[PDB]
Amino acid sequence: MATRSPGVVISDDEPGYDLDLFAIPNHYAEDLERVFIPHGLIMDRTERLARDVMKEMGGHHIVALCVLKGGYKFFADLLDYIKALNRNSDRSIPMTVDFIRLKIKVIGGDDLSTLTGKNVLIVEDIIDTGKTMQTLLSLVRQYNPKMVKVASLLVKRTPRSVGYKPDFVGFEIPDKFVVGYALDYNEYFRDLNHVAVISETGKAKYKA
Amino acid sequence: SPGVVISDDEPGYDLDLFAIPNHYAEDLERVFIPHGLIMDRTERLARDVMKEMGGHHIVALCVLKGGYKFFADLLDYIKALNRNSDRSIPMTVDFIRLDIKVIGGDDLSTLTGKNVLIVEDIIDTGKTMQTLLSLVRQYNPKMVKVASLLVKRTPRSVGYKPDFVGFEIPDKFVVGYALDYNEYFRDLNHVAVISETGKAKYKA
Amino acid sequence: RSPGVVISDDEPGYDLDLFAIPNHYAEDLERVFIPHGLIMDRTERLARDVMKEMGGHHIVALCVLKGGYKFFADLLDYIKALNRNSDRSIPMTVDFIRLDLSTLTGKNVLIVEDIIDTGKTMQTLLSLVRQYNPKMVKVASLLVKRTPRSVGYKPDFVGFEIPDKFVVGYALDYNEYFRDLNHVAVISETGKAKYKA
Amino acid sequence: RSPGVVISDDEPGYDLDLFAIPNHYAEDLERVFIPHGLIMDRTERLARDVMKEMGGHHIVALCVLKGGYKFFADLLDYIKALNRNSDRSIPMTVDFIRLKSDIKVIGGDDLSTLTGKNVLIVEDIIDTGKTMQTLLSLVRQYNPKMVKVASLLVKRTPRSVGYKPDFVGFEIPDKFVVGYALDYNEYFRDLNHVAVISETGKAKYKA
Ligand SMILES: Nc1nc2c(ncn2[C@@H]2CN(C(=O)CCP(=O)(O)O)C[C@H]2OC[C@H](O)P(=O)(O)O)c(=O)[nH]1
Ligand SMILES: Nc1nc2c(ncn2[C@@H]2CN(C(=O)CCP(=O)(O)O)C[C@H]2OC[C@H](O)P(=O)(O)O)c(=O)[nH]1
Ligand SMILES: Nc1nc2c(ncn2[C@@H]2CN(C(=O)CCP(=O)(O)O)C[C@H]2OC[C@H](O)P(=O)(O)O)c(=O)[nH]1
Ligand SMILES: Nc1nc2c(ncn2[C@@H]2CN(C(=O)CCP(=O)(O)O)C[C@H]2OC[C@H](O)P(=O)(O)O)c(=O)[nH]1
Ligand SMILES: [Mg+2]
Ligand SMILES: [Mg+2]
Ligand SMILES: [Mg+2]
Ligand SMILES: [Mg+2]
Ligand SMILES: [Mg+2]
Ligand SMILES: [Mg+2]
Ligand SMILES: [Mg+2]
Ligand SMILES: [Mg+2]
Repeated sequence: MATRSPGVVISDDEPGYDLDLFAIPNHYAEDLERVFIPHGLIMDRTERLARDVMKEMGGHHIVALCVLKGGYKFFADLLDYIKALNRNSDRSIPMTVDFIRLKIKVIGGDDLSTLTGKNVLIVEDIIDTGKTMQTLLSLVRQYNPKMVKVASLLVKRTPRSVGYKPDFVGFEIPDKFVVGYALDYNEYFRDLNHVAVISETGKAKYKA
Repeated sequence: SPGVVISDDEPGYDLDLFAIPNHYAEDLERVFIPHGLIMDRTERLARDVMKEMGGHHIVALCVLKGGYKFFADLLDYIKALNRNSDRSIPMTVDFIRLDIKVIGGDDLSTLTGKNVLIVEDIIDTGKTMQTLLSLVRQYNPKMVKVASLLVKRTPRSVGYKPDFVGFEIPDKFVVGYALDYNEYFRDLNHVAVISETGKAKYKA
Repeated sequence: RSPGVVISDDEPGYDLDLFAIPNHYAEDLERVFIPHGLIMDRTERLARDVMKEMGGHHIVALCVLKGGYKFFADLLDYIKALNRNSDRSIPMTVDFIRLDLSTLTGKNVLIVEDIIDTGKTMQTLLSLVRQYNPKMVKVASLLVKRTPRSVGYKPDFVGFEIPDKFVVGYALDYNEYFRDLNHVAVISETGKAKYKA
Repeated sequence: RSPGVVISDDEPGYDLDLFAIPNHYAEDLERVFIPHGLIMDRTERLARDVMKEMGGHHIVALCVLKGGYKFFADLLDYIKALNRNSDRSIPMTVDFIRLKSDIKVIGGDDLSTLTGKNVLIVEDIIDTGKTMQTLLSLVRQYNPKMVKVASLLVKRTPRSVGYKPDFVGFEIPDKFVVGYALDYNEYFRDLNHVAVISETGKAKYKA
């Protein structure tokens, strides 16, 4: 089946789910408004992305690059599904991993010369304006990878977007601020499996 | 009304967004309830069940065949609670096929004095569970409760509602997650709607 | 053929305190014998062996209740995972039997059991199934005991070959208890007396 | 007080042919040493131990990259499962650091963020224990409320300076192991089991 896709499209008027339908951390009981993307649905979509990734990139050594901090959950789960494929199939390919954090200035990570001649998969939590990815791609290409692709859990529909589109997309979401599944608000809500929308009292509670 | 409400106009998801068995590729129309969503809802139901029933030995009764997946997953989440909490209760299990006649379980004297949890895939008219409940009460359980993954909004309902509900769904035929169409589609993780060519292929 | 993961007669098992155990069985178990996760790892490999050997024709998976139900559910979950992530897939239907089967005729029948001890139950079961004209019959058993009481029957797929010891857990019961336990374990003296029939 | 699951010096591990293994590592591994699922079962219990000791106050969970990233993700998943199914839970924030040779810390938030917090350092393996002593000495300059260390693996080795972590998955022989994000020259991180490398594998992937 097809490997390029705009992702699961979540509409502008998506109501999400009452928190009382799900198991939610107690300490965030009053801080969230709605569950927006259930953890399980993220897992289902990520399973299919892993297959799409192996189809496009499985022909040569893959370097999977995790963009910290918010990419870490998507990265771990995506790679677990890729590993499941590679131990149950006829063919497989080695995969190495690295981690970078952005200040854009690139923090941590291996020497980027280790990307040379490899199939590089950049893994991100969200594309909003896309400026971060564009600057990051422009960097990585200078090391002459055999290919560079971007997997992003979330892509926002926003008038501030520039036209950048990643190669693999989990969900295309409206222009709302979401948290959970490692996406934070002032470092909070990373310890939440679902993607959710913050309540005004949660926004006020954890404001810097 | 107390479960996850899926509306009549729910469009579901394109098959191409998910991992789908090849042999059902032409036979399904849409994914209706993704497997992971069933899991998330089932996690919360497990907790609801322990809260109401965990005071006394539980006998969990799986209604075959369609009940088997929900049953195994619900009980896994209940086990996960019980091995990570301060207190828990023994649970024993039995399996039946469907006085209403009950095929293949233990003597129903095993229910006497127990907290009995009946586990179904779906409630539609509600007659099956009404009839099964009428029989079960005669064995004097301590309590009897029903958990159903799905409940249909149907005008043919006799007004029976279960105690625990995963999803309230439209009056549409669904398959997947052990729900079949002529024994097919049980080997599918998601709840889905069958395509026209799918109906024709597997028609009995 | 694979004989399964061989568990030695002297296998010490694991201290219960190193694992998550349901509180209601804390005094009733002696040791963890096969951790639940190891069961999953082995079952994942068996699912692949099953699909390589049987995946050419429609499969009917037949669960032997009650004890086979956890192994059955997990094994079929791993086979479904294979079937939705490969080019090669085959329809599977399911049925249950407790110790009509028109569900079996002309299909590749996979019988799923918790444990083979003497093998007499399985030989009797196999004799019945053959009468429904299946295309193929194979048997997957989570556990096979090493025992001189055996009549020589060996399943096609085996998870673990274990000593002649009474085990519980992962749907293996003692007077219907311990089915609600993820690990395979050995029962304590307290447990044997408490749940004795 | 638990020394962890003790894996003895003579334990033979498991035939590779009994598990699902990526084919690109088929000749490169000798035996499966600790099956992925056993790691999961042990990690579940650790998460409960951690919540019992640390759950009274906001936890900052510190991942020591790269090798600790799998243990870290899984351990936090089990802690999240406790927190969404209990009445009692506490927030957790996270941070990631890399250590580079003594050692300096790379990446990370300002260590001031650790002041007054319950700090949980998550590591893949303790061998001599010098790395953890170093990281602890740094962390302790910022006066955390408490600091604890969870390590998946601890080696039995004469070279130990005597440091013992607070939570331990497995106590293993002095053998070089790979898998579950532990590497040999960056390979084998993409393997779910912990395994011992073959002589072939050592020669194939040698720097
Ligand atoms: N929790 C949340 N975070 C969001 C959201 N939209 C954007 N963002 C991002 C906020 N960001 C960060 O906090 C970066 C550091 P972190 O990964 O958490 O350690 C980056 C924003 O992501 C988009 C890219 O910057 P760009 O595409 O270049 O515009 C959102 O709806 N929820
Ligand atoms: N796959 C599907 N099955 C459905 C559907 N609605 C009803 N049913 C059920 C058809 N049924 C069976 O096939 C029973 C045997 P099985 O569980 O498959 O081994 C029973 C129906 O469930 C509802 C009860 O009968 P009742 O509440 O008394 O009306 C549906 O939308 N999809
Ligand atoms: N919990 C345990 N059960 C065991 C054990 N060894 C045998 N058995 C079996 C006892 N059995 C049952 O309880 C059958 C009913 P159930 O599946 O629990 O609904 C059958 C025994 O399995 C072996 C076959 O009989 P056979 O190969 O013909 O000798 C054991 O070490 N632990
Ligand atoms: N794959 C493996 N790695 C090992 C093993 N014993 C040690 N080590 C470690 C080698 N190390 C690294 O490769 C650090 C970089 P990374 O986390 O992989 O990005 C550090 C060693 O861990 C122990 C500490 O150094 P210390 O307690 O201070 O002696 C082993 O049996 N297998
Ligand atoms: Mg990001
Ligand atoms: Mg952020
Ligand atoms: Mg039913
Ligand atoms: Mg049916
Ligand atoms: Mg049996
Ligand atoms: Mg029995
Ligand atoms: Mg380390
Ligand atoms: Mg290393």
